[PDB]
Amino acid sequence: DLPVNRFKQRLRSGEAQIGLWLGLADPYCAELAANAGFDWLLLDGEHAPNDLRSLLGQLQALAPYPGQPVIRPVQGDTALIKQLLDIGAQTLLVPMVDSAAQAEGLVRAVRYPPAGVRGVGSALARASRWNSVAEYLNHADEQMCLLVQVENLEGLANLDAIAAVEGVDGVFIGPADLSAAMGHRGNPGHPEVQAAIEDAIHRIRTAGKAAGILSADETLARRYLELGCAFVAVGVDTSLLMRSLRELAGRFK
Amino acid sequence: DLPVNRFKQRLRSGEAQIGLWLGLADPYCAELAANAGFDWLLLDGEHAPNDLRSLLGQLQALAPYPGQPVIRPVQGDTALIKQLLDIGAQTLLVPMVDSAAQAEGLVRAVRYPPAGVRGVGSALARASRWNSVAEYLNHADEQMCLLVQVENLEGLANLDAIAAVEGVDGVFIGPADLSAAMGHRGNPGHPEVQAAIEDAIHRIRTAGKAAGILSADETLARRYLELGCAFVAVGVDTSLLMRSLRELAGRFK
Amino acid sequence: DLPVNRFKQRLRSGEAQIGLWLGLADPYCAELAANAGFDWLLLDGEHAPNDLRSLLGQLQALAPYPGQPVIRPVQGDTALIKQLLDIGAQTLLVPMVDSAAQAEGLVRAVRYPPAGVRGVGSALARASRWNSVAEYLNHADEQMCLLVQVENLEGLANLDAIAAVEGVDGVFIGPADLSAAMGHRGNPGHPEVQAAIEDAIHRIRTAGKAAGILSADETLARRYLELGCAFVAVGVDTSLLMRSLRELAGRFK
Amino acid sequence: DLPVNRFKQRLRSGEAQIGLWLGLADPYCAELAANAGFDWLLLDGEHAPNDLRSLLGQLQALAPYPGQPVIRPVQGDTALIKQLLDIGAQTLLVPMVDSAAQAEGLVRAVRYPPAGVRGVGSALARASRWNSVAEYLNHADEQMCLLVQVENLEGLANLDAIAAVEGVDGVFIGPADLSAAMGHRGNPGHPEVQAAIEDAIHRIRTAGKAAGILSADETLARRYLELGCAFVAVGVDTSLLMRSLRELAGRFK
Amino acid sequence: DLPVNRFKQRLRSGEAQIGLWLGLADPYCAELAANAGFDWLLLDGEHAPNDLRSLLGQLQALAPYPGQPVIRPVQGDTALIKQLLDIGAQTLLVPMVDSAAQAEGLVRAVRYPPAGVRGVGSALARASRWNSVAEYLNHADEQMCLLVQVENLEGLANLDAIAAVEGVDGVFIGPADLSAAMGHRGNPGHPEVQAAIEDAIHRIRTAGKAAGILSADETLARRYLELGCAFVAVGVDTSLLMRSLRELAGRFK
Amino acid sequence: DLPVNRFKQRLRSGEAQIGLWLGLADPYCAELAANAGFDWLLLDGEHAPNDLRSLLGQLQALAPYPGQPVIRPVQGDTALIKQLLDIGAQTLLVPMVDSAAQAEGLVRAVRYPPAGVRGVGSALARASRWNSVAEYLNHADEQMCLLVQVENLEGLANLDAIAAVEGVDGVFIGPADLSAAMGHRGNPGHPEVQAAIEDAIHRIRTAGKAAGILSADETLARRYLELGCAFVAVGVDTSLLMRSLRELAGRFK
Repeated sequence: DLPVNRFKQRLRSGEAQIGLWLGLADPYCAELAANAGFDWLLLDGEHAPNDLRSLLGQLQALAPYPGQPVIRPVQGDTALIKQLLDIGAQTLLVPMVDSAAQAEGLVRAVRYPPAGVRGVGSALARASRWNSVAEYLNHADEQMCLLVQVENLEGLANLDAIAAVEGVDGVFIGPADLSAAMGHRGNPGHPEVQAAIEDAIHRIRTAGKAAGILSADETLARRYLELGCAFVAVGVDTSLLMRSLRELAGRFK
Repeated sequence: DLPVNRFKQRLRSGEAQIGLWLGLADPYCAELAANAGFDWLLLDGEHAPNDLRSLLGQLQALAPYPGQPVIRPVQGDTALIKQLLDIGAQTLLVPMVDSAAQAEGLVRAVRYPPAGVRGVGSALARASRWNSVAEYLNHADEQMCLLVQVENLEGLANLDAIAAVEGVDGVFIGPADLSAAMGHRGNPGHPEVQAAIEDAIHRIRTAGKAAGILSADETLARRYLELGCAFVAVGVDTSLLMRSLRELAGRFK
Repeated sequence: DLPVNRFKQRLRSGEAQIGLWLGLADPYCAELAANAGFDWLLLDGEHAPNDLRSLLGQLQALAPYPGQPVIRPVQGDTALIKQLLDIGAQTLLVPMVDSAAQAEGLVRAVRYPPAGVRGVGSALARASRWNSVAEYLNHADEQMCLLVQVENLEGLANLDAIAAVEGVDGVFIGPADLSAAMGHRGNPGHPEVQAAIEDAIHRIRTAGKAAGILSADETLARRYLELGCAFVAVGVDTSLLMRSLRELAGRFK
Repeated sequence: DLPVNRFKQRLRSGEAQIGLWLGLADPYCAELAANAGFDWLLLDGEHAPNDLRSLLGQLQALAPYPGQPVIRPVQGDTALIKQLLDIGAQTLLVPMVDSAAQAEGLVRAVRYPPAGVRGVGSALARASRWNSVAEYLNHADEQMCLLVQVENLEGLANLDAIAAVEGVDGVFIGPADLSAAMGHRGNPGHPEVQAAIEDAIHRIRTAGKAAGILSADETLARRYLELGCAFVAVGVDTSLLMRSLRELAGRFK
Repeated sequence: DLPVNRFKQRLRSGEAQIGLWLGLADPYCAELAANAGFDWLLLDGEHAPNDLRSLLGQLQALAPYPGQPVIRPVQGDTALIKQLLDIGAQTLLVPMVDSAAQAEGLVRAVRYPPAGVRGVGSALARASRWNSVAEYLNHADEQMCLLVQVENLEGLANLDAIAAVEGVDGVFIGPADLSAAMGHRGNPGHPEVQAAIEDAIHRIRTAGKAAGILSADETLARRYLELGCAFVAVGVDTSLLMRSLRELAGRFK
Repeated sequence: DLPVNRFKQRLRSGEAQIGLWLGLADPYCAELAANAGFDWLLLDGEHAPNDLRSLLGQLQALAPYPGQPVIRPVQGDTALIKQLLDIGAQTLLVPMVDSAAQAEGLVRAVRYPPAGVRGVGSALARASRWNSVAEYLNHADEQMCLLVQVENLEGLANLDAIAAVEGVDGVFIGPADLSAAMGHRGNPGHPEVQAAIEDAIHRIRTAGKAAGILSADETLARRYLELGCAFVAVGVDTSLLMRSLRELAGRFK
């Protein structure tokens, strides 16, 4: 009984999915996030102090709750992706995808041969529940969801080719990196950046793929939802906690 | 150069100290809290999944920041107090203190002979920074700050005599347990419990000691500060995050 | 939405519940067992190298699966029980219960005041999902399941009184401890030990309580099931693994 | 007194070595396996949730026993192999070895200069026992044992070149990856795959190198030993534990 | 094949055993000490930040080397002693032993019934190698070695009775606590303390038991060995590390 | 208030900085070293069993003390460097830097766009204290300090070019690898290596950059300081501990 990837399902549905960014890098701190009611949670392996085993611990904490886990590897390395797939991850958000050719390789990385180059060691890992899931090899590709991050000028230039790649379910726009690449580091609200984001969202959707984004700014997140983004992250756990703590302290000092 | 206990100092001054409760039990999750500007942080060893090594991890993380660490052991056991002193804790919040005789024993547990029964083993622990602190054995008692929790109806009856035990610097009022003990479980706003809490605060102050309380309710905390409490916790890190997370999701679902 | 204790429910039903003993003391090794199909899993804090934090990880790994977790503390200590309850455990197997008065104290240990002495800290703990559960304090007592171990001569003498204690849902017989107590250390199959166990099961059942036992021996486990035991543990994860591995090696050497 | 690699020695002797695959990724779960009686134990860093620190813990747990540890890195990366060498691993099973040139790079990666490119930092590492081993730098190469995995079509085509490389002590055949590569994913029993495997074993032996394989099927493993395989793994710890537990449950449900 | 307690063996031979105190509380830091050449290593569970899981890791790290491990629990608690025995510790140094009645209880705690009160759960524990050791229950007592610390005035007065207790293999003198108890806190060199220590050593030996002590001062440690101490600890790893590091800095500052 | 890199400051002053190498890979073992009085501490991610999370723990332990932390990654990989920058490291010692082109790339790895290629994810990271540091993005580059290791013949040939690179504050000479590269493995004292080192220190200094080196030999370290090295490491923590222990043991055996 192969686990169904509900996040991949809803990407093709009409309704958008609201997400939370998890950077606390702890299974206990993560179980709290699983209780908040988000449709999906992003375990960040690129900018938070996460390793394979702590990602494994967070996957265990999240499993009972409705929110769907998405893992962002530090880079789109084949060996790292292979390890993330074996611990049970079915949706990956790969950063720094600059070209269609790079994206085509990422699709092969998540597929068993003939379709791909994913190594076969499923029996030993959580992904097949240690060979409990019958016919895992024949159907695992069906439940993988690949999301690519476009965050620099070259990726923006190749956006139409990257979104076109077969197997790329979604294209994620990282306003933080894109803004800095465009010369407005730390100012994603700038109209030049906003226009690029709005144009990027349109190009992704006409290719038939889901557009995704992260905004701690809620009104800005509402704008991205209005423009048709399929998956949107509306907060960061470390930032929400850090702001809440300092404001609570500020009220009494 | 024996570390000076600033929390113990500020207690004797006229300024109250604003605090935060730490139940995330992770040195990393704990360092955000240390960055929020509080006067003291409560490492909770009674109701959070902490242990001797996680409490040590959190003490290492907080040390560079202004906030003062206070540790609440699961119970006023002597072996446990010993191990917390060795890792460097200088302020303790001992729970379930019901009688002056009991508080007398706890004073002896934080003091070296002849004034107490604390074991001589400091030289190999962090408290002496591995025997770097000169004359630690002759001065350590002066930097220990013992805080007792009155949380039931025996301790409330015996509060005047508990506060008068020499070496009890502060008496802390746990409204949750106190409410339950009074038959208002989950109902600390009940005026029977508020009447007990205020009377308790006045009696501690008249004994010349420091009155402490925790209240996640900011109007109620403000009142406890207006009544003269020397140390008031104004939040719990788990609750602020759990709250912030579930309100954010609701603004989109 | 308070978690319902399904183990407690089925104890009152006609069907016996099949269990496995977990001594591997790791969240990853424990998730394999959660996949095995047992009705309940015993997380052993007495004879396995478990602490509060490792028990917490195993509870998180087990949660998605059907099997119900039972935690066995190293002893029936009040403060330890409070910690196990706060991390989310609802069924406890307390070892070395020798007298009705001790069993009566254990019932208070799992109940909130006024009725009991369980410390109140639900907002900070996993048991309430950090206060996500509405009115957790007013209904937590209903879902606690307390099981006591009778494993020596005195407990056997007071067996009728121990099972009579209100709040003692089940009485577990420990053949290894009982065998040694009776002068047949390492020989629980001895008829004097076996005669006591059959007598013990009958006395527990006429008191209206559930009788439990652990037998790695499968024919012996069937006999205990035949005698009406409500919960029987049929294996130990360490014994099964150690035995499979050396038998596999012996076949090739 | 430099540690002698008995796995490497026995390979040069007539005797075959019986092995077990370790995917539980814990020092405690690993020490049980060290008690089972195997000639060698495969600490899997490719498909099991292992990092550098967990492999080190497993090496320390393993050391008292006769079984020899073999580590499989996630990939044959020079920096990772250097880290594995410094924690004390002397035998490596490197996956995805496709060409003789790549096999040469791995041989040099385990050799100190001039012979190789292994970085010098032994005084700081367990490999030299923190410089307790006299003239470790002059004799370490002698006890390194390099094993390469041939697991795809390109590696099979270059098998004669790979086995010919000096310093490649053994060639390991991965039936799972090779079977998928040949158009028989999940069907290694197919005669095409079995013929390819037996031909590969013969060529490895005619090249003078040890041929190795993994077979959970016990009859198939005996055939591989009968064909002259020097190192054969006859089980996987996660598979054996998972199988025993669910079958034990089935006997009672 | 039951593990033999070699520390107890050398204790019964004529030669003294040289020991080192381990307070770094990490398996990696402990393996360095095992490589140093000491007869015994003291894993300090009383004044160092050690728990059950970290003591287990240190036991695993030390096992290959000649030095024998001795564990000192934080207190002579029965539940704690049982857990320490199950993880495989065979020699315990119990602090704060004041009377023969207490020492007799400690002997029973390390003995299986009928003789003692040690709980039976060895099949699940490392002590029996998870039931690999045949008839462990019938011979485990033979390999237990119990050492008691005499460190206060009441213990000194009852020294003859304590040493007389059957099952008390050795009596350990704690100079720091005894000196503080005698009114010379921080002044163990005072002749009154030294006269009491040398008299105590004589009384222990005249009872036929091994006399033990810790002396970082090397000339004083030689005196204790010449006076007949069977086991003497000549250093503390944290003190040796801290002293070497600060002196090296001073040579360049 | 962005943390100022005081290590980078003192490099531009006349005064040399005395350092210690940390390979114990534990936050607790690291805090002892933090107490020793060194100007800088090297957390070695190349030759000690350190990962990102253990390096973060040591930074938390190190922060309260004066010594400035320097991290050496296992290799100069861009994605790895991004992870070290986000956990708060401001000084990096990058191994195996052979050419100006490679050094220029490392300068980009540590600078935010436009100047560099460092990924922007600071809100989630300790480097900005989870966005407590105001306008961290505009000043982060200002406090980064890049130190390059020249440790082989190719690096030595391009040394003047490598030191000339803008943004390379210092060039570190690794005698152990350079010794082996020159055919004198294990013999850094050989005059050919020493002639190469002394020539290198001069060429590095004429470029205006800081010259750095590690020598456990104290008289050799004095010569390196006399020759004008700005940062010199005078010891290794594992070596000092291993030496103290075995020498203490030898005195009694």
